[PDB]
Amino acid sequence: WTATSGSCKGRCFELQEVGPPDCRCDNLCKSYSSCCHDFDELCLKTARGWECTKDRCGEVRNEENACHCSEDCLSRGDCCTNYQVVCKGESHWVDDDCEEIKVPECPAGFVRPPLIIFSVDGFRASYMKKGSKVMPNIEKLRSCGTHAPYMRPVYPTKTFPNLYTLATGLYPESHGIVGNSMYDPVFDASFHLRGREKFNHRWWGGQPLWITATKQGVRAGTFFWSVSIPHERRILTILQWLSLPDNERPSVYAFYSEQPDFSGHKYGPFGPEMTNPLREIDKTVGQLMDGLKQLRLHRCVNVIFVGDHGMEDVTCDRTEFLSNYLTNVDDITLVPGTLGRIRAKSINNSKYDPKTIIAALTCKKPDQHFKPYMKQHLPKRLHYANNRRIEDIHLLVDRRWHVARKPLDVYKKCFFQGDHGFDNKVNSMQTVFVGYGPTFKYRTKVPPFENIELYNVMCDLLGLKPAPNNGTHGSLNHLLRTNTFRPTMPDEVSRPNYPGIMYLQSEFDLGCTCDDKVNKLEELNKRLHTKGSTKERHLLYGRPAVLYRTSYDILYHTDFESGYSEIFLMPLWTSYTISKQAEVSSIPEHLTNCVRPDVRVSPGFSQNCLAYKNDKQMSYGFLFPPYLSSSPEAKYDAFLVTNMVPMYPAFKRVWAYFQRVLVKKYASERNGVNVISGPIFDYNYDGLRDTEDEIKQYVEGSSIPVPTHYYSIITSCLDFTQPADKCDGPLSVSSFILPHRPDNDESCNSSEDESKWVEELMKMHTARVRDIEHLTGLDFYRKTSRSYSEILTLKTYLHTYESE
Ligand SMILES: *[C@@H]1O[C@H](CO)[C@@H](O[C@@H]2O[C@H](CO)[C@@H](O[C@@H]3O[C@H](CO[C@H]4O[C@H](CO)[C@@H](O)[C@H](O[C@H]5O[C@H](CO)[C@@H](O)[C@H](O)[C@@H]5O[C@H]5O[C@H](CO)[C@@H](O)[C@H](O)[C@@H]5O)[C@@H]4O)[C@@H](O)[C@H](O[C@H]4O[C@H](CO)[C@@H](O)[C@H](O)[C@@H]4O[C@H]4O[C@H](CO)[C@@H](O)[C@H](O)[C@@H]4O)[C@@H]3O)[C@H](O)[C@H]2NC(C)=O)[C@H](O)[C@H]1NC(C)=O
Ligand SMILES: O=C(c1cnc(N[C@@H]2Cc3ccc(Cl)cc3C2)nc1)N1CCC12COC2
Ligand SMILES: [Ca+2]
Ligand SMILES: [Ca+2]
Ligand SMILES: [Cl-]
Ligand SMILES: [K+]
Ligand code: NA
Ligand SMILES: [Zn+2]
Repeated sequence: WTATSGSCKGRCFELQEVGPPDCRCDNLCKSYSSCCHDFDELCLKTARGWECTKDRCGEVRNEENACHCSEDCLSRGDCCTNYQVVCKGESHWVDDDCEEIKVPECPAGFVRPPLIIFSVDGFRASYMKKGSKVMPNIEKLRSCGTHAPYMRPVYPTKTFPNLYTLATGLYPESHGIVGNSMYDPVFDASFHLRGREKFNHRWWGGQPLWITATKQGVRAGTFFWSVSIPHERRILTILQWLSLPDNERPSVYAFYSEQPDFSGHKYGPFGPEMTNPLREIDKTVGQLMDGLKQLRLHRCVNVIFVGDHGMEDVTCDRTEFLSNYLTNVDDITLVPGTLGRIRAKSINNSKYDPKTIIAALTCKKPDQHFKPYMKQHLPKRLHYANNRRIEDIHLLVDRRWHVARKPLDVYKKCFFQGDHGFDNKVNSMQTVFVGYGPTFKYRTKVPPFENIELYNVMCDLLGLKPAPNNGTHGSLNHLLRTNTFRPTMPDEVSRPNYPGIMYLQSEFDLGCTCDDKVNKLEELNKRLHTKGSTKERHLLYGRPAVLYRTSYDILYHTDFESGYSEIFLMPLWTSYTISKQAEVSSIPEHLTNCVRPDVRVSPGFSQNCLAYKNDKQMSYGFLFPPYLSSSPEAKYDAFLVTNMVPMYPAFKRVWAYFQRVLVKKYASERNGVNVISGPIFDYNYDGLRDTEDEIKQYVEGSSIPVPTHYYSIITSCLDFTQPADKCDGPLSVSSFILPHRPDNDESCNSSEDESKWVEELMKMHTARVRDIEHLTGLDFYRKTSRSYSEILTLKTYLHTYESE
């Protein structure tokens, strides 16, 4: 119940929302059908449009008008945005030369530069170049300010997940807005684009920027705008709030535009009809900048121009139907479109079986345009699993396609030509970032970055301490002239042991065998290798720090160094450098099944071969590859029981190709590489390192835990004329987190030679170093000659394998 008989007089676009049944006058009241009776008359004035004209200059103030051209308008803060241009001979902001903003130039009584976020729905990254001729205001922001070529959204690349990620710095799985449509089984309630339930606060987790600001004494404008409020009025409202007295004026504001998304869905991303929406958005930016200029705020405010996601060509005819794969199609509920989520229609149906659904959807048609996954098997870079609102069964849909349950769903709902929602590495889903203002750099291009990072930066721009989030604070310091955040490296929690030779061969009863029963020059030489004489070649960036309490040993060898966990009975990490000149060799016949006890490590803290023999499903591989040994004598080190890890035979096909072929290929292409490899255990799919008591699978009959994933971090010199091991400058990295699966069902062409499918798998499971850090509790690149913020940027880099 709204008692809509109250009034909005003196209350138009009030910042504090009032409680029912009192009627509302805020920028969202329309959306709740809760505005006072006189809201439209008083607060949504339209009379005479949005622009001054020569004939209105110096007019008598008529309070009916949308905006004002009277002499008093500037001090009242309600001039049309083009007032000084039409009536005082000033230039539009866009026509002025760019001039560096070295310091904020603010009116008296401003405590900090305000921040205005100008958010545009569906603004694909390539619009900045492709629409540059029709967007002169945006192009001035872009060229004069700080810009990225693109900004990566989160998955799913839908509106609400991305807007809320912008607000919180959180992955969708953590903030809880995991799609534009959702069912929460704990609440037994649904969230939809239309309707009321989405306004309930229990959907929205973490702490959005407006709440962070308010809690720390920084006033905020309301970020959400009812659809019917025209853009011109949103801009005039922001400019009016900026004219409030010091103790009432917000420091942070957001504008939102439903364009170009709205048109993009109708016409496709580059439909000829798209030119006008882009023009109109530019015009709106121009109104804001002219408005700020009139108020003497154009060299005071920091402006961010940002999108939520891009837009792809998608038509009705590119729909896959689940009714073409499943006989039982009426026993499931599908969330459809550019992703798929499946659950049982009825929780009372005991016959429903996700395994049988997954198998009926796996590699069934030759050009099949979706791939099913249990959510825990999705690429870890998506961070899309740890929420009860994410259904166990997920369909990753190819770009340009839709999935639906039955054909009747698609013609009883062609209309549309654009959509979005796909994997966040897809080029067409990328969006924009420009920062302009005293706190941003001048005429500076920055590399692409993820939208999860922006919350920290917005907090930096406002002098706020961010709530805990998934950004890496400091990784965007290179965007900023000042207000940088200067983090310290986390402290190492566990120091390593450095064991020497402590065990005789006959103390080991591991069931292992090796044909290895085979000189003072080379006896001293190998002792020095065991004490760490080559460690500077193979450990280029320092040893990784262990950020949790555990017991581990550093093990040195000729060709590799490892941090060996006494708790998990395997390395946490193995580090080695392969030069451009390195040779690949085979595993000699006499060593095929060789596993050797490590006399530095107790039998009790070692794996054993008999467990692998007994376990009919599980085999083993090596972290440092025997294929890349520096010499026949050094190769023996690769067969130590301390370099062994559990591997399903299906995974060994992947791993062996990586080790035998791809490492050398990368060393050839990049002028040497340093590789750090290791296991990951994430049985609860939260993206974080499991403790021992979370492990769900062991090698049969043993205490040897089975990894859920294997990582590798492959680092070289960004200047590829310098070898990886003698690099003076910035680094280059690529990483992966491969799922450790007992089949290759994920790869539809896996019956073919590994040269036709392994690399494609590895690209799909590309990762950030930071993702590996979360998953392992390790901190990498501790000892470089580079600035810590630069290393933070490096750790957030994702190699996407998309063309330009
Ligand atoms: C991305 O960044 C984020 C933010 O930093 C990281 O997420 C954090 O991860 C922490 C570790 O998992 C997690 O810490 C737990 O918090 C529990 C208290 O949580 C409430 O309060 C906070 C603070 O205000 C609030 O933010 C939380 O919000 C979550 O839940 C509400 C629903 O209630 C949602 O609206 C909201 O969206 C958010 O959901 C997300 O997180 C929860 C988990 O908290 C998930 O379940 C959801 O799916 C979704 O992802 C909460 O309202 C606290 O109780 C936990 O403490 C237990 O564990 C410790 C281990 O040390 C143990 O010692 C304690 O005894 C305790 O265990 C007891 O409870 C267990 C569970 O019932 C029980 O099994 C035991 O037997 C024990 O009795 C824990 O500290 C933190 O909450 C989240 N924060 C957020 C915002 O998500 C995230 O990890 C980053 N991701 C990556 C990949 O790096
Ligand atoms: O209703 C809105 C809408 C959306 N977003 C906003 N505002 C944005 C929120 C937000 C979050 C973070 C940042 Cl940094 C900026 C902004 C501005 N306003 C309205 N949409 C979206 C689809 C519908 C529902 O009906 C149409
Ligand atoms: Ca959107
Ligand atoms: Ca975990
Ligand atoms: Cl969705
Ligand atoms: K076996
Ligand atoms: Na296969
Ligand atoms: Zn859309």
